Amino acid sequence: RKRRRHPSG
Amino acid sequence: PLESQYQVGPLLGSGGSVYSGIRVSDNLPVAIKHVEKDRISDWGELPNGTRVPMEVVLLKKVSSGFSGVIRLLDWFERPDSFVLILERPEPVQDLFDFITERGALQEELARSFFWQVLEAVRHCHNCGVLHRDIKDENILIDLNRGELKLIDFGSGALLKDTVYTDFDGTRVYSPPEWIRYHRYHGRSAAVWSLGILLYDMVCGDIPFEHDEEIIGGQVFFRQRVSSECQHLIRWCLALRPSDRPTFEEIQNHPWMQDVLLPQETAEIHLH
Ligand SMILES: Cc1ccc(/C=C/C(=O)O)cc1
Repeated sequence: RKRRRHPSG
Repeated sequence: PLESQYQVGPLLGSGGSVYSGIRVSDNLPVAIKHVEKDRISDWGELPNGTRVPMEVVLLKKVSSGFSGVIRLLDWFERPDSFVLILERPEPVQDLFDFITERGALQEELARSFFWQVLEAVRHCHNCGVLHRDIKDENILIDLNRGELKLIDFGSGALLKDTVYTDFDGTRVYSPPEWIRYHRYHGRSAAVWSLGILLYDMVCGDIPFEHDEEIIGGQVFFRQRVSSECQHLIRWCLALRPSDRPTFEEIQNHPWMQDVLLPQETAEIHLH
């Protein structure tokens, strides 16, 4: 399954 | 002159903008971070009384000495931006990429990393600084030394004991009291994000993706995780903030005993 980064804000 | 003290090189990343560089004075590897004044939300003042971005204020408060925190080595003001000169370990990989490439970490390695993150956050709090964006993306691994370094204080704040009503960190690491009420206290919110981080290390990805999962209070383990480690994770992710462990209780937890030293960690797991 998709592991992704997450932006801050 | 900033442009005469440092040889500027390749863009390391952005999302301000961070360039690899070398201090001309002694060939020291540095990272050079540019932040546009127009895009700065929180401002502070230093001892000089100069108005600087809060990120600069927080970096100076934690950069005294050696730590698992990135050291601010210098800064410059420009017409429309500030420029920060930071330490650059080499060779380095950030913890997000490391977990992507390796998958779920062995508990022995996650113990060593988590412990080092706890010591770095304790250092921040001792210096009066709340990071507010603890996550694997904001953690560098010095692959030769086995040492972790906390980076990116651009969403942090001075540590206080009263309620916070603003937040600009990463929502999937933010606690349920923020999701539901737009309020949180500093240390217990930090502990929540550390539970998310620990799960991320031993399972290979963060547990929650949507608001309803964050407030839902159910932690499903998708990998084999020891009962002691599951207990610590579930304790850090207690829905009520006052039910979460303190940093002392985390570090006294039975899953945390007999940590590897950084050098042992590099030799067994990183070399
Ligand atoms: C490789 C590297 C990447 C990033 C930093 C610092 C960034 C920050 O404090 O936001 C330092 C080194």
